Amino acid sequence: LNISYTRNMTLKDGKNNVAIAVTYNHDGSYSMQIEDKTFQVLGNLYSEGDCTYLKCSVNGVASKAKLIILENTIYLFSKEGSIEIDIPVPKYLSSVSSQETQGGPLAPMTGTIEKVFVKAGDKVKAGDSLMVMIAMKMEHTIKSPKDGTVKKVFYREGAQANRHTPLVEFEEE
Amino acid sequence: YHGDSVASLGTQPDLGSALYQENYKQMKALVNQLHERVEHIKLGGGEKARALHISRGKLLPRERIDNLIDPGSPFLELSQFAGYQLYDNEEVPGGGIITGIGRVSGVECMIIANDATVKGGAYYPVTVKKQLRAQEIAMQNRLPCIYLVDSGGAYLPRQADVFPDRDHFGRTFYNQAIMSSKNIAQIAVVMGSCTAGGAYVPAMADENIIVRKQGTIFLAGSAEDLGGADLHCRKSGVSDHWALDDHHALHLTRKVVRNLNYQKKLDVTIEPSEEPLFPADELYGIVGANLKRSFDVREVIARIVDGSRFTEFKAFYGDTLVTGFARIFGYPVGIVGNNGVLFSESAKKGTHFVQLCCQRNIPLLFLQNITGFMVGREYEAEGIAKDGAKMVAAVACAQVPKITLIIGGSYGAGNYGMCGRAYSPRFLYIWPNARISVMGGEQAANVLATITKDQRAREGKQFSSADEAALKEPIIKKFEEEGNPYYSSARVWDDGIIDPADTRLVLGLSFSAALNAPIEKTDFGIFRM
Amino acid sequence: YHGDSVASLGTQPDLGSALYQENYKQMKALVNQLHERVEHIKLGGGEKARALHISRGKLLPRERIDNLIDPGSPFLELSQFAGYQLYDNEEVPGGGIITGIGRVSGVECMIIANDATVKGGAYYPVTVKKQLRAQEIAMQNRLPCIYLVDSGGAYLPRQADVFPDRDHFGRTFYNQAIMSSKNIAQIAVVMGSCTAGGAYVPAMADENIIVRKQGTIFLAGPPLVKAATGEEVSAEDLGGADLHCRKSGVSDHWALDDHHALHLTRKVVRNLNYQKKLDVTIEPSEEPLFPADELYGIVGANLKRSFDVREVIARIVDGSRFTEFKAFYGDTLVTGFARIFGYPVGIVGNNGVLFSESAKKGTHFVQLCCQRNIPLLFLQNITGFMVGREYEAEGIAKDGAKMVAAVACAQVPKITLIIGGSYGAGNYGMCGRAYSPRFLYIWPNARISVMGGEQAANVLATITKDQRAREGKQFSSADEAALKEPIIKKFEEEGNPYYSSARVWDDGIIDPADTRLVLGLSFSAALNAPIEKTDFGIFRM
Amino acid sequence: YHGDSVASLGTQPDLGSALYQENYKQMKALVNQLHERVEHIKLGGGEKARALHISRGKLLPRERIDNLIDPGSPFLELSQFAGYQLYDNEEVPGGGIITGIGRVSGVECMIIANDATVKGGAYYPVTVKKQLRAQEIAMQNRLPCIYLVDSGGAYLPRQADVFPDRDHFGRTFYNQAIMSSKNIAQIAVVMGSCTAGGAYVPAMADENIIVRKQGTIFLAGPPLVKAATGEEVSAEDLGGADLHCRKSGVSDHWALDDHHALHLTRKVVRNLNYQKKLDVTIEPSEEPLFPADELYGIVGANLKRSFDVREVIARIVDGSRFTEFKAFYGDTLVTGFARIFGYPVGIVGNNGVLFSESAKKGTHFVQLCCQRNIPLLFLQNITGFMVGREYEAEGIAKDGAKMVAAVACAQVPKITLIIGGSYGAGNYGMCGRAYSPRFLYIWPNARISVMGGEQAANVLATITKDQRAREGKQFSSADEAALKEPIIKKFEEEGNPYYSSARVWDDGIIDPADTRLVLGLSFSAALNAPIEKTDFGIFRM
Ligand SMILES: O=CCCCC[C@@H]1SC[C@@H]2NC(=O)N[C@@H]21
Ligand SMILES: O=CCCCC[C@@H]1SC[C@@H]2NC(=O)N[C@@H]21
Ligand SMILES: O=CCCCC[C@@H]1SC[C@@H]2NC(=O)N[C@@H]21
Repeated sequence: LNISYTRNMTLKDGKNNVAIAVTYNHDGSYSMQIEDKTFQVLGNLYSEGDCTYLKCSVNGVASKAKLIILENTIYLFSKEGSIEIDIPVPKYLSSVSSQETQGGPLAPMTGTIEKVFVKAGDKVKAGDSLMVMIAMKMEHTIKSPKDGTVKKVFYREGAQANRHTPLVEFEEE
Repeated sequence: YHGDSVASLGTQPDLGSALYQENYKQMKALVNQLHERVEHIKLGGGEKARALHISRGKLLPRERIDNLIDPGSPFLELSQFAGYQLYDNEEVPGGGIITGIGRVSGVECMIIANDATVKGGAYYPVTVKKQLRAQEIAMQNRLPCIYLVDSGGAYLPRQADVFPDRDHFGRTFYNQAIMSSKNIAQIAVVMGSCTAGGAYVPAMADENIIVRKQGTIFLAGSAEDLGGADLHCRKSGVSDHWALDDHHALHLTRKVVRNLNYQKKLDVTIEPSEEPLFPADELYGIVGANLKRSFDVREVIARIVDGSRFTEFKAFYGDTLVTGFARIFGYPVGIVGNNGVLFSESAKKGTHFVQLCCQRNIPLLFLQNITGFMVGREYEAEGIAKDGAKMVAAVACAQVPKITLIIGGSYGAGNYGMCGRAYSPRFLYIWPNARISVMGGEQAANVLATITKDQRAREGKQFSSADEAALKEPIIKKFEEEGNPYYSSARVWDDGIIDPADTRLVLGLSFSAALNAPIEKTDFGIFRM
Repeated sequence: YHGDSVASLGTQPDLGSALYQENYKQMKALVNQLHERVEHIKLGGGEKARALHISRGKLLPRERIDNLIDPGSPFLELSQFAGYQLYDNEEVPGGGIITGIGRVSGVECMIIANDATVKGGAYYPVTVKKQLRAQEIAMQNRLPCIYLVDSGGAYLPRQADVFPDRDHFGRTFYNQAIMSSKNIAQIAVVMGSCTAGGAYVPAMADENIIVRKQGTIFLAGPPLVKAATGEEVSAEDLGGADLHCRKSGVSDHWALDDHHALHLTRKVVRNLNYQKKLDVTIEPSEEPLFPADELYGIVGANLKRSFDVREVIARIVDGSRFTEFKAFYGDTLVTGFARIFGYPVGIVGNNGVLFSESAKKGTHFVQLCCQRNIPLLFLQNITGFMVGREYEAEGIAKDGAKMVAAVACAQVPKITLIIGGSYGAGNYGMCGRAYSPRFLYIWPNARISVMGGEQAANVLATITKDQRAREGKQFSSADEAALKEPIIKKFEEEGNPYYSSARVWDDGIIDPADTRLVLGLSFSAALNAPIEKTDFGIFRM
Repeated sequence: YHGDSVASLGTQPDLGSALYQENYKQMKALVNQLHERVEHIKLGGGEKARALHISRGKLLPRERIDNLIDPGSPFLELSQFAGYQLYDNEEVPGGGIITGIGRVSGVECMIIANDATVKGGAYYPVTVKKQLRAQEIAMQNRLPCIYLVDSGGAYLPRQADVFPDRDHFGRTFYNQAIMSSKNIAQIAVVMGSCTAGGAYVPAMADENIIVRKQGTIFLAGPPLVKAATGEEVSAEDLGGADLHCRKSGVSDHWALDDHHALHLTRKVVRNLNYQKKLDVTIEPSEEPLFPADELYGIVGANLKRSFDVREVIARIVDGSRFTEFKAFYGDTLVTGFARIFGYPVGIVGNNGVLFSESAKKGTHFVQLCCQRNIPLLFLQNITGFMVGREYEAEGIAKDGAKMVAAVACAQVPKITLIIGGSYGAGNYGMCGRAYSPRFLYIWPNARISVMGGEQAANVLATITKDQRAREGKQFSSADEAALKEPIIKKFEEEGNPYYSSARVWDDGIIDPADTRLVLGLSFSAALNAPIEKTDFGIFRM
């Protein structure tokens, strides 16, 4: 009533946070200000087959693109190109007490263990090779994530290790 | 079968006519004046206060509401002009409190947020009245109440007008207790300091949320140790939910409302909505700002009802009053509007119409543009007072939702018959050109010009024409100043001053909110035949 | 079987003690001051106005009430001090209106009579508030309303405080319409001129009586007809005419004079087909075992000294019999069951600073009374500026609300009597004006405000001592009383009983010796309405 | 708007951990033991009895239910273990009666079928209790009752425990009459002999179906007629005759065989003119985010070890979404809102020893659910013999009662699931059998008794150590286990889930992997009745 609603939105392009001030106009259009530049934006959503399409006009320039919003990423597909924009995730929703002191680099894939370079108790530094695994004839060398001493080893040479299974246990510090 | 073709109201105004050009220009200036004043009120305490508020990590009060309500949903703010020039040297934008109706998790709720940037959130006498009005609206319509609490306590220099009386600060907790007993959810969000009576608000709420460090609760006033989220959340137990920051608390509030297990049910029949057949901005030219000129109220109706369709009741009887059935955004409505001086026939026609709407449970809308009652020896002999009372008595007892819109003058007993503030309409709005007082400014001047002309003619000292305006000019100035819409709205006599182009939208939002409560059966008193 | 012997409250005070002598002397002076001020208010406008009123053949407003009520019946007048020094240079004795409860034809009714000798019966802002309070009392207790209408219209210089708002003059007609719809009889007697906008009062009434020559009812006065249509009409011809009685039909009964109209009113009430029914058990009445005037010595006028509220109870309840509930728990609050004039009552009275235990004890007691449909009486004496007032209140806030919430939802009749201080949130917990007690009375020694005068002074003496200690310019002790003395004066003036009663915050200032009688009359009137079931909100455990 | 993203409960357990491996192995063995025992109960009387039953052209009792309910619909059987080892030398699989809830013609109904292969369908004391429990469930949820009657009368050797008392066989007809008066349809199908006193069941029903050759209904059997009047009559001639169908009129429908009778029953239910209406809000269903079988490893069979009840919740609620209420206050109790198959539910589960804060937190939560008409689910895991169990309980007693009193008065549907121990007053506060939960289920690892076995042993080890220390004859450590070992054995035997379920204390022992399905079916059935307003007693603050 008697004023215009302006919404402060934040979007992440790569590592850069972009602040967008969106004003809801009476006619149904939107006035967006990014930094010192203002844009007049109007558009709508229409469906072709199973794909949702965004028809928009920015400062009088009209374009069409395929819109997909999965998880926190906005995918825009246009014949000019494809752009991904990340929606910031509120801290509260992000698991508080996020996982910490992760020890085991996980097998890149299901493959035979060809070499083990670490004993049950061994002091290792970041970048110290722990194990070598061959998967579909492709050699991967597992490397030490931390400088912590090794608490235990979950696999021995010749064992087949499934994808994303812990390979080494590191002593709690 | 709803395929019948029907007639529609409204006519195309003469845009070239000088009267239309003048009326549009005058009304436009009033609307522009209204808009820019709200812009200033939007800023609250000011840049220094706002900068200090943000420096503490807290959101601005209006940003809190924006994040609380559903994305893109309209927000119906109430009494934006409370406290406007009310106090001699103190500026209190919006009364220090922001109240309105918005949608949270798909549910219409009443939101009451203290503006900490205005006098540190202290409660002025108008602040209490504005909050009490909001609570009254929530109870009458069964709207859940959300309190964004950030307050500094009562304003001691004016304590006598805040603490003691029935409609003083104490009534706020009484309303919370009553609504809770009726299953009208009371949710409090402590986003700041609350002291003395303020601490009772979170305690009296059904569910309560407090921010980690900003929020503080204590009967007697470090603040964090005495109060604080941790103490109440973990030790005192006063806190039901613990929030990291303002954004987290608002997210929690939306979750709380979603668990109310409430679903809206409509008692009225619904039909598809249709836009009016005429532009709303034409109301500027049609109405203007000169109350002495008269316009056809049907023109106003034609530009707010669905499809400009209107079924007039008793069109040729008591023509100074217009009554009929229409629909706004699909809801059925019975409209009563003034089209001249009230007569005995007009009052009888209104009384008959109000009974019809109450019988069918149809909401009522009143359009007040009054100029008084018919004055004459014959009319009194025929019981005009008896007829006028018939309408005051029917309007009072009606239990259907009632909304009043003052589009012109509102004087004397005509105000009561047209559902004034004293008759508990669910909402009351006024246009920027309205005037309200016990009587018109001129009538009070002329009446006094009879009493003292008599005073000196009968006494015998002559009283000249120049002595007349030393009598009349101060009276006219007083009534003009006290009848101004801003004077009426600064105090909470109405729920806001609205742009005429926004009339249809405001009515649609208001009626939608009023339908959250079931419509009760109407019991009338004795009709003095 | 009711033959059991029981213990009784009260002890004999030491009449020889200096404290008792001083307390009696101070309280007596206050009562004498109260009496003589009422005597002046009794005279209304004055000798010249009264002589003019009688010269027109009309009865004086208080003589009308005397003739209306049953012979010898007591009359409970309300808000005698409304408008006392309220307006700077205008004296408005009693607000220009007399309201009270009396018995007409054996039925308790609310009587609202305009005092035509005061400003010609014009409606001042306080006049509207006093009338609205009377209507609220009548509706809550289902008391028929009798309007002795003799008014001169609204006071134009203060129109903004009379006309527009919800609790302004318009609400008067709204209340009449609502009560009529509930079968609460509305009777109007036009015993004098009814001005513009007052003509509605006769019309909105269920039954109406108008005096032959004196009464005039017109929506537009002869002057407005003269201004609007250029027509000159006598007041009798325009309204209150034989035209109103016969041609217009607004009048239901026609009366020769004031005496005849009052006789007709008594007949109208007798035809209401109403009979009072009691929802509560009744026991024979008994006088208290101690004289009431001893309350002067016991209580005194010094709020800093403390007294045992049980002494006050012992001198107002039947036989001084009292069953205390949770006597040893939360001892700062006293709760128990008693009887006044045979009616059962649950009494809640302050005996010190409120604690968490006291609030819990009160909340438990209020639930008991609501369950059994027992009327509640509150005796407010809140304590201020004590070392106890200077205490951690975090627990007090958590537990007090429970009492504010129980008291608000209680549906049993509630009567509040302020026998001492009434400060802060303690007022709310003890059923303040905001919590709709059926009646609220105050003793002449009471004080009410947001906080005690001293606390406001001391609090400010911390804020500005800090202001200049933290800022660095020193702020001396003499600078302290240039801060404290104006504050203490303001709170003393605005907390005075007359200040509170001049505005309608209470229903009257009563002599302590009259406490038992006033309570008996009030509870008797409140029992005219059936007691409803109480629905509570969520108790925050 | 329901598009908000929210947090979800649950964590991935360490499958490699030794504790998880051991817990899974132990719980799996219990589930396998439960499954194979039910398989044996499934066979009823045995091969010889089953062969004889089929030789008469009658369907087996469980085949009758399969044909009665809608094709492919789930069937919720109740009290499968009633009578398990209850009687010393007599095996009574399932108590001789099969009861459960299934869908007939799209309507949820309670089905009560006698198992004629078990002791010829005679009524043992447990048989009466099982039937009475089924009728209680049907009445509380307004479920139509279908009686597949094939019975041999009361078991005379135990008549004193069947006939006389209020909860004895007579109550069965009382329940039928009461449900009929409430418009809860009572349908009886006589598919076999109806003995003396069972002839009432067809008669007391609203609509009745009898099989042509097999069915016989007679108040007095051919032997009693022969003894009383010296008359010899065939069973078909005396009752269940074409005489009963036509001449006597006791039969409303005539059926050729068992298949025909079941077809007729479905038609009868379709004509009830009933449509289910929901009082609660509904949201789309979602599966939990974690596998249910992980509950084996998480919970195990060792009651001394403790687990986080939130893990159990995360694996049964829609989407593993849970809004916790008062998370950090009284942390030994977990309360919050969730949804199961779209229905809203308030969950109360134990997470340790009950404290004063926990009881207060529970009491507050129960009021919230009752106000909003939200069904309540209780997860009982009470803790016993801990240093915490050895604590001052004076506060616990004062505050616990508040929860016992709120839980009792709650009128929302209540379902209780015992996932661990259930001892002492903790059982009452968590909606035990005595507090009329709509359903009560137990996991195969549960234990229930007045107190934990160890506590009773230790308590006695204090009383007699005292007995001989105070008396003066020494009482040695070996004398201690001649005291403790018999007590521990008794409590272990009587607290076993099968002991509790053999008698009807619960409605069945359920596999943890089936917890979500059983709760979904139970809550769906409980919603057939409208939710009433809750009236509370006095909350002792
Ligand atoms: O074994 C799978 C195919 C690719 C690896 C085979 C190696 S390539 C070197 C050597 N020479 C052969 O012909 N085979 C093995
Ligand atoms: O405005 C000045 C006094 C004469 C005109 C006022 C008119 S008369 C008809 C109508 N009714 C009133 O009470 N006032 C206006
Ligand atoms: O008492 C011994 C058996 C035969 C006599 C019993 C009589 S027959 C009439 C009455 N009805 C019964 O069921 N028993 C008795």
